[PDB]
Amino acid sequence: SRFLLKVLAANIGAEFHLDSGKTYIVGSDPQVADIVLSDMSISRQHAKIIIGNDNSVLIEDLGSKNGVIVEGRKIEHQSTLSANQVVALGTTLFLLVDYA
Repeated sequence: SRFLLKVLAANIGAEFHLDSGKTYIVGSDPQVADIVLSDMSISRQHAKIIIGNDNSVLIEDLGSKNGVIVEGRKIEHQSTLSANQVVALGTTLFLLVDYA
């Protein structure tokens, strides 16, 4: 199955295929991040998204200033991220879609 990260709102519209078995860093600094979002409230490197080889996703906070919020809850280090779940980084919103 095929995951994509879509930015909802900031850098609205952006969509990126996140490969199975790969890790992607989301942040504001293009020298350290793979998905670069220009919003001041996003850490240089903020969150890491790990796509396991078996249709599972993990998200991780990289010592971000403002934290990583999934569906209203601030994750305490690293958690499961499911298709269709809103993630908030600073004032930026995104989610994963899955084409199964």
